[PDB]
Order: sequence, then C-alpha cells, then structure tokens
Amino acid sequence: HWGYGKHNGPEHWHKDFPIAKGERQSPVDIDTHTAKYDPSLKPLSVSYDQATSLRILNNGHAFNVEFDDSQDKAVLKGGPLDGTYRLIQFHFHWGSLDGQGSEHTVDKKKYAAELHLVHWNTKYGDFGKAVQQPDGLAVLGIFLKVGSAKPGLQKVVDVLDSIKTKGKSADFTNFDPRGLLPESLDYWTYPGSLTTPPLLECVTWIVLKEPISVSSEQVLKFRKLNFNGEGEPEELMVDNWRPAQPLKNRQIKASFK
Ligand SMILES: CC(=O)O[C@@H]1[C@H](O)[C@@H](O)O[C@H](COS(N)(=O)=O)[C@H]1OC(C)=O
Ligand SMILES: [Zn+2]
Repeated sequence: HWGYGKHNGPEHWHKDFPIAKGERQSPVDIDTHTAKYDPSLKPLSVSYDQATSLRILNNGHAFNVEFDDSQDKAVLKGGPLDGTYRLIQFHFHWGSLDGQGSEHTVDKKKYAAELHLVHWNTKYGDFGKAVQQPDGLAVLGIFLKVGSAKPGLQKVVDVLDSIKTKGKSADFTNFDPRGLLPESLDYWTYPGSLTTPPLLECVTWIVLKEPISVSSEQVLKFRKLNFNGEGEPEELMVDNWRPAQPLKNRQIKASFK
C-alpha cells in the first residue's frame, strides 16, 4: 500500500485516494505576509492536565503516542475551534537531514521535523465519525528545529529502541505532552486535511508560530527507526512527510500581528 518511498510516495497517493487533489488538502506553505490577523479568534486553550498516555506504537509510517480518550482528560478548545476536541494521539514527521522534514513550511522554509497533536470533536462521539466531518479534527502542529535538547522529549527518545520496527509497541504511561509545547501559543490556522491517506478533509489545522528546539542526538534517534517489520531488510524511517499542497480557495488566519 502507500508510503514515502520513490514508488509508493505522496506523488502516487492520488491513484488510490483521488481526494489527494482535493479542495482543501494539507500540508501547505504558510506565507507569513499573506496571512491575516483575526482579532475575533479567542485565546487558544490547551488543557492537558489530566492527560493519560497509554502506549507508543511503530505503525510503519510514524510512531504514535496514544492517549486515553474515553473522557475529556486532555482537550483543545478556543482559538478557531467550536466545542471540545479530545486528544487521541501525537506523532512526528521528520527528515533524513536537518534541512528537511516538516510538512508545513513557513515562507517555504522546511524545519527538521514537525510534531502533530491530534484531537477529535467530541460532538461526533468517536474518531471514526469525526473524520467524516469538515470540523471533525483539530491538529496542533509544532515545528522542530535542531539546537539544544528538549528535555520533555527525551522520555520518547529513550523508548524508540524498543519499538524499532513496524507493529512493535511499548507501554508509555504517565507521559506529559505539556513538555513538548513552546512558550508561546501564537498560531496560524486554516481548514485542511489529514496528511496521509485516506487524506480526509476533516481537519482544522492549528500551526504554532514558535518552534521547539531539539538536539541533533535526539533527532538522530528518530532516524534509527524502521519503516519495515522485524526481520526484513532495513528501510530507515526518514522523510515521512508530505510536501506542501496548493492553498487554492483558502485563507490562513493568524492569532497575532
Ligand atoms: C492512528 C494513525 O494511523 O495515525 C496516523 C499516524 O499518526 C501518522 O502517520 O499520521 C497520520 C496523518 O495524520 S496527521 N498528519 O494528519 O495529523 C495519522 O492518521 C490519522 C488518521 O490519525
Ligand atoms: Zn502528522
């Protein structure tokens, strides 16, 4: 099926997933000088105090830190969002080199990686139904640049050795996603899609202006993961990012001037 290699990569997805060429695909390039400050946006509210992480899994495309979303334990509200969006998982996209890896770009600039915290609109009862709605999901995107270490990320980095290959998973309780946030919640926002198949156009993207720094040693460990299952020839997990798509009939709004 789909992947990021030369033969199954994003340039091919449209064949199985025609929506790949759709009205509101992600990611996109964020042109800081075309984005419009929107004074009517409410402050963004990240409420990750009761967050309950459960497990980390290598699914052959990325690794997912999964959260207990049977209740409003960790939610996202405010900003451009209507209602309550519940945290289900976070994951990353990254490159084979520090100059690439992010999905969204800022004035065409690629970051070394991009963290995605995925939430679903609780008005729809479950994730499956929410992906079928134009306001079904809210993904909080955070850029990673290489520099000094992010201590809050290190717990994640150390467990990757135990989920090297596709299908593997490890326990991952008591992780606090608040340690992954930058100091500022200034953001850009636009309507978009999942960035992997099925590429459903159900996402309100919230992309933070301020990157977090991670060390080269931290990102290197991301790059030791495998796309392949155990006992197969090694395909390093790198460059699992979709390039920017056309903005078309959309506007990006900023929470700041
Ligand atoms: C459970 C799972 O497979 O998660 C996917 C995975 O984390 C990652 O490859 O990105 C996808 C792309 O989503 S992302 N980039 O839009 O936020 C995720 O897909 C979805 C449906 O959550
Ligand atoms: Zn993602």
